[PDB]
Amino acid sequence: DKTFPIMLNGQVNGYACVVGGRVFKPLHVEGRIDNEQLAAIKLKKASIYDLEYGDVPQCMKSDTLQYTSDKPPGFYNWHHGAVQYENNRFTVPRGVGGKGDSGRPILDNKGRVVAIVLGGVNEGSRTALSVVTWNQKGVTVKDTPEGSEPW
Amino acid sequence: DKTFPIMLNGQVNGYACVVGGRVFKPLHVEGRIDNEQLAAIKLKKASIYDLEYGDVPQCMKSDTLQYTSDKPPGFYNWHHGAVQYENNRFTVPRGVGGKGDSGRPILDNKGRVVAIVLGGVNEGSRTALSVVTWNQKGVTVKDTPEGSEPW
Amino acid sequence: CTCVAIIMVSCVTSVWLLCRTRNLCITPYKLAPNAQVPILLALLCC
Repeated sequence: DKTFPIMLNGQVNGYACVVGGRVFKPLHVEGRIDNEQLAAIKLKKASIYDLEYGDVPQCMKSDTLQYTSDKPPGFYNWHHGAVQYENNRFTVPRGVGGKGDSGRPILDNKGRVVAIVLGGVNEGSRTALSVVTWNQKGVTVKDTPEGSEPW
Repeated sequence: DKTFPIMLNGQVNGYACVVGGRVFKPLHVEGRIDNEQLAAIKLKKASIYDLEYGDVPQCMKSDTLQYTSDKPPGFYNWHHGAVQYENNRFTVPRGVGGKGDSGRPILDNKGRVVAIVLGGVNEGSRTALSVVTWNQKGVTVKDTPEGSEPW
Repeated sequence: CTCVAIIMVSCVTSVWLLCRTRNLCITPYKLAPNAQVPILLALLCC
C-alpha cells in the first residue's frame, strides 16, 4: 500500500493515496506531493472532483482493489480502527475525524477501499463524513452530509 | 499431447501445438515445422489470425479439448507452473514470458486449453500477455494489452 | 471502341471489388472452426 502525505512547507497538509486502476491524489488541498515519481505527473481535476489521473508506469499499477456495490454494515478497517455502518458513514468517535488529515481511504476488511473521505468534520454526538464512491452501479458519486468540512 | 517446436535453421524459433478439432500452428513466425506429417499440409492464414488449418487424418484428430466460457480465476497449468487470474492474463513472474517461445497454449487444470498466447512480453512489475480465445459465446477473439510483443 | 473498353474495365473493376468484398465476408468465419452456436445468416451453419 502506498498512502502518502502531501508536503506543504515541509509538513503534512494532505494525504495522497494510490488506488487500483488509477493513481489518486486529493486535489482539494495543495502542496508538493512527497513522492518523486508522482512529482512529474500532469493534473486532471474536474469541477467538483479532486482526483489525480493515473500516470504511474504499469509496474506498480493497481496498488489496491476497488470496491463494488452491496455495502455491508460490517467492519471496514480505517486508519483509526474499524468502522461499522451501512446507511451512511460510520459513527466515528468524537474528536476523531477533525481536520488536517485530508485524503484518507476507508477500506474493506477484504482489501477493497469502499470510499474516499472528502470531509465531514462533525455530525453531532457521533460523526459521519462526506465521502465519494460508486453510486449503485459503479458511479463515482460524492455524498456530503450537512455540516461537512474537509478532515 | 503434441506440442512441437518449429524448426528454423535447425533450432527452435516457434512452438506448434495441435488442439481439439483442428490442428494449430502459430503462423506469426516462420520456420519449417519439425513434424513430417504436418510437413505436407497447406496453410490457411487470415489477415490477423496466424492459425493452421486442421488437415491431420482423423485418427489423431482432436488431440485436446477446447475451452468454453465462464473463466474462473483458478489455476491453469502453464508450461512454467500454474497461472491464477480471471480479469485478464495472469500476473506471470518477471523474467518469464520474454521472447523466442512463441505459440504456447495455456490449459485448464481439467485439460481444456483456455487460450493461446500471441505475445505480451511485459506488463510492469508483473506481466500479462496478448492471447486469443473464445470471446463470450465461443468467438475466436484476440485480446492484446498495450506493450505486447510475441513471446 | 471507347465505350466497349470503358464498360468492360468498369465491369472488371466491379468484379474485383466483388471478390475483395467476398474475401471480407469470408473473414468472420474464423469462428467457424471453433464448433460454436449457429449464427443464422446468409451462409449455412448446422
